Amino acid sequence: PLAKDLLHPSPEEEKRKHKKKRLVQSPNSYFMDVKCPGCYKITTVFSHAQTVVLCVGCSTVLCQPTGGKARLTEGCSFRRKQH
Amino acid sequence: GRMHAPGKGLSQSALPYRRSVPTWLKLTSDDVKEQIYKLAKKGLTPSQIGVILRDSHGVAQVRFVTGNKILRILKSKGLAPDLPEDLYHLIKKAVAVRKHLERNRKDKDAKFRLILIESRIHRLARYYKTKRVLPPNWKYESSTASALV
Amino acid sequence: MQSNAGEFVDLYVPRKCSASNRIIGAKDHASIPMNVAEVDKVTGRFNGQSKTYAICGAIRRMGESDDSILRLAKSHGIVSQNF
Amino acid sequence: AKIVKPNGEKPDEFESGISQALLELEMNSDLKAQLRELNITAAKEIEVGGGRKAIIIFVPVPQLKSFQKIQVRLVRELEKKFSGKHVVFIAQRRILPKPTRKSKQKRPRSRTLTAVHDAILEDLVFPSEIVGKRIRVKLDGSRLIKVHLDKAQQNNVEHKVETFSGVYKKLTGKDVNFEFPEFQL
Amino acid sequence: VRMNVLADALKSINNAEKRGKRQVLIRPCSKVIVRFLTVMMKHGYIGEFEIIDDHRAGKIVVNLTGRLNKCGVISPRFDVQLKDLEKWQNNLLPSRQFGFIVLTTSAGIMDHEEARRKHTGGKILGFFF
RNA sequence: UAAAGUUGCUGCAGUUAAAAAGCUCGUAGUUGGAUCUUGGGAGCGGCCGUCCCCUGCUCGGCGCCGGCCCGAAGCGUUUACUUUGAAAAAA
Repeated sequence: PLAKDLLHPSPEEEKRKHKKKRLVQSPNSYFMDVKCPGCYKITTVFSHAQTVVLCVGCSTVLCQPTGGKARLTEGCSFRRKQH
Repeated sequence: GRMHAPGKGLSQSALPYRRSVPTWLKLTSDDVKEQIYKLAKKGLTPSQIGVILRDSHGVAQVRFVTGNKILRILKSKGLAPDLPEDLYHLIKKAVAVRKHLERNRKDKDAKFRLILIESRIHRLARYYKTKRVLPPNWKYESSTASALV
Repeated sequence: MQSNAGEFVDLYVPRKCSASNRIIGAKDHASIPMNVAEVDKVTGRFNGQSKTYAICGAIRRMGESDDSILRLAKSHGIVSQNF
Repeated sequence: AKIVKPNGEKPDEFESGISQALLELEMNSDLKAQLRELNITAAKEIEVGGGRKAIIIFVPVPQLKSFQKIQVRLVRELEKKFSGKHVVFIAQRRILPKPTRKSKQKRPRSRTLTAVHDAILEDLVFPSEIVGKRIRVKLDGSRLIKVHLDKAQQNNVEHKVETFSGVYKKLTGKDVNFEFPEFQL
Repeated sequence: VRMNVLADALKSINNAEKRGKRQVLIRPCSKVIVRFLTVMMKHGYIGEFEIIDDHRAGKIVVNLTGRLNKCGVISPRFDVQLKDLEKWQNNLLPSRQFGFIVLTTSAGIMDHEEARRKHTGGKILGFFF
């Protein structure tokens, strides 16, 4: 295909492409409102956490570090937040 | 590509276009700076401070919340260590390899990887001397490199 | 191709590919001037007037000749903008 | 009044009348404690395209962030006090010329032409933050900046787009269009 | 590493023209890249391009026509007096009828023909025909 | 000397014709990312093209009731670059 609209790519194409290689450089990570069932409050966890995220006074461990997107403990709900 | 490896990796972070603080984050610049001072005094590095912050305190960048970056915040109060933390970790790695070579004289690949870490230290050493954050009469001395943890 | 007086001096004005704007040599034997028939929009019949698109051999062996005619017909109101 | 010019010169009754209007919003309305400390430098009225007028109120830079917390609510009161006018807030940013061969300290990049022109553009739109700049260079050489604004606070700010073009056109001389990209965020 | 940014950009739009692409992305945006392109645009060789600001070095998308035969850089930026400019346009342009040699002068980045008018030599950036 | 693009700055070669160090580090050498003045005010010709402008602080002359308008010497980042000027024996 000769005539590609490089000005205006479809969102499907930029969601596919590497974060650095997009028309405008955009991260694939995000922050998320995470809450454990014991404690009241909601901690903001980073998707690719890479640390053992504890709640206040260690009510429980929330997020265990992995290769990429860090796994949340079984019983901990999350909502990804945007602006 | 990499400095002392044939690797040609494209693994860096990608900051978002918008430099604005988000809606959800209510933390004042002072509160973040007071938390940075609480983390730095606990025996932590600007690399580690930035991680511990952006994991469990929902802070994208310190430079976006505050006006300034983390080593500059430690420096302005007087908590930043004498020699930079990236040159610290290279010297620390070099000491650990040169400690490994005290028993394993046959390990020619460790000796080769030492000459690479040596070369990276001398290369930062000369950089930090041009930017005047190291004194010019400083030297990576393998005798007194073990003296510096 | 005027001289100083204004006389058109070269012996023929060569065609030029409608896709790439690259001139078509006297011996580019893979060229194609394709005539697309027009329509009386109420009836749907051949008028007698037709649109003429030229393509150089280079694009034809490149395999981009169909997508070029597709854009040229869409950019002529023949093919639907929707498509 | 709250009209505090840096020079030793008086305003017109226009700018003092705006400072009177913000003294009325201090003394009468609820937002009094968050307007005592807040002060205003200058203001202007410009003819924007069509049969509309655009009113622009300049602000000191260090108090601008305190004005950012009280922007849209205070715009509402000025939107119902001046009937058929769009009110917008720019920080009066001091600008230094390029140090030439002919012509003292280092010129800070905050006080430069581009940083101020981009900070003015950032502050024209408080409810919407800028999501992408696309500078078209047209066939005659003349530029056209295309600011892509957020889908959040679209309807709140979309009517002021026709104003914003004219307000930026006056201060910089840069013909700017504003769009709303749908597909990223 | 990347050293001449203008070089990368000109070769990139050259390789895009040769293939017959209608528009090309040139990844690092300089000031010198925009000036070169505006000079090519004013002589009709390219269409209306546009720069893409990420809060870094920007990108440019250029709308290519099929008019640009070649677009080249000269590295290093040799320093050209008015006397020498004829000997550069003799060995770097196809004809004396068309083709241009863009050079950064004190006046600004412009073609050899405007450099002759203004009576100002400067450093050669590249050429296009 | 040209021919010799068979010494290659212009301008050559190095998979197999002669040719890339066994490999890596490395000091001189060489080359080094983006980014810091722009929009205008004024006139002529038939929207466009050329022209005028975007630093201050001793003595004077278009003068005015110590100041302002104007000129002169001096102070005003460093080069490289380019343009002009001075100067440089003839043959």
